This record gives sequence, C-alpha cells and structure tokens, in this order.
Amino acid sequence: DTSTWFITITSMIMTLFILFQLKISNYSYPASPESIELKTQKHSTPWEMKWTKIYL
Amino acid sequence: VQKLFVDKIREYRTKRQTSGGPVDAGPEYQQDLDRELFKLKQMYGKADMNTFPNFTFEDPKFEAVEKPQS
Repeated sequence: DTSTWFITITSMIMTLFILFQLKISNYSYPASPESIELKTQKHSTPWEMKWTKIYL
Repeated sequence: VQKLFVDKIREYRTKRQTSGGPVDAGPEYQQDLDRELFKLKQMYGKADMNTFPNFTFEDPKFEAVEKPQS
C-alpha cells in the first residue's frame, strides 16, 4: 500500500519507451500528401519554360 | 485687185534678198530674244548641245540582324 523501497517498476518503464517510439513512429500525416502535388506543378511548368526557351 | 496683188509679191521677194539679216530690228530685237531665251533656258535646264548623259546609282546595302530563337 504505502508501498516501499522502489527498486522495482522504474527500470521497467524505459524499456517501454523503446516500444512506443517504435509503433507511433510509423504513422502517416494527411498534410504531407498535399505537399507533393505542389512541386510536380512547378517542375513541368519550368520544363515547359525550358521548352518555351527552346522556342524563344 | 490682181495688179495690187502682184505688187505685194514683189515686196516679199525683196524681203527675201537679205545679207545682214534684220535690217529694221537693229539692237532692239537682238537684245530681246537673246535675253528672252536665256531667261527661258534658266527655267529650262543646263544641258549641252552634244554631251550625252551617263551615270550610275547605288542601291541600299541589304544588312541583317540577329535574333536568338531555338
């Protein structure tokens, strides 16, 4: 109850923070998916500008 | 009036017999038509009596420019 002596649990808590940093590290953010559509637009526009400079 | 007519024909033939040209004109008709033609030739043009004209002309130099495309 008023328990005692403490040599227990606290060494078994930091092994747990090797688990939770393994699972939650492999998550996906919805926002990152909206960023890859932006750089694809500017690249072909500059490639068309490279084709416009191939005209001009 | 034929006898008056041949009297005119006589005086035309004595006007045909000339050796000094204008007998009644004198310097009056000589200074007039010499100054009249030179006043008209100044409006006409300075051209000689036998000099045939010949010349050449220069055409424009067809130049070019630069324009970088493709």
